[PDB]
Amino acid sequence: VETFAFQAEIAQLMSLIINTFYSNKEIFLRELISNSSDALDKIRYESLTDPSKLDSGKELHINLIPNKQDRTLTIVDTGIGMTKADLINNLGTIAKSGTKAFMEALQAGADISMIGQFGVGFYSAYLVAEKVTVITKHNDDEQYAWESSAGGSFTVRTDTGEPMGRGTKVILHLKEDQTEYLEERRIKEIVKKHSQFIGYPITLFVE
Ligand SMILES: Cc1nc(N)nc2c1C(=O)C[C@@H](c1ccccc1)C2
Repeated sequence: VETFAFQAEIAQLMSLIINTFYSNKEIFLRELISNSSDALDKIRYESLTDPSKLDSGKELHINLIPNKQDRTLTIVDTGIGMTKADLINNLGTIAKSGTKAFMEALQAGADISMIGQFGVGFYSAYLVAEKVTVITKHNDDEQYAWESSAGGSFTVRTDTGEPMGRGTKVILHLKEDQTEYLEERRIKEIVKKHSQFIGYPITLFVE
């Protein structure tokens, strides 16, 4: 298991998300679903010129999986996935995100719901999650598990468990007071409100 420090600005961003008083937390789901949709777009595009890239799975969709026993909400896609390098770069650094613009915008009257405009929607997971675990598989690499409870660090390890073919699974270990997002009616409401036009099937698992 390898432990890494977030780039300073990413740590600052996560701290702002965790510590700012902001009640409209439901937008995290929209942001993760949009990330999944973008990843599905990418594998769809790549497979046009190389259909063998779908050998790891033809189906392009998004699964939402609540588990009240474990207090987790899991968002799974069969999108492009991330290599180890992709994981560390995209989740651990500013990379090509608008991290800087976002934090300046918040100081200038923007609100946290606008996080998606700045390519850092992933971090909105920390509105509702005390820990986030990300399992991912890209065609060009092995399966990896990334994990962080914030506090300035994250871990990465090779994941030799059940192979997932291709895609990304985001596991939200919910804060104690955020269990509403495990409720079928609440999830349906949020999907209908914010993600009704997503171009891929979104299946809400039942328990
Ligand atoms: C391939 C993929 N699939 C999913 N489901 N989600 C993501 C990705 C990425 O590649 C980027 C990653 C990210 C995280 C943090 C900041 C910016 C981008 C989010």
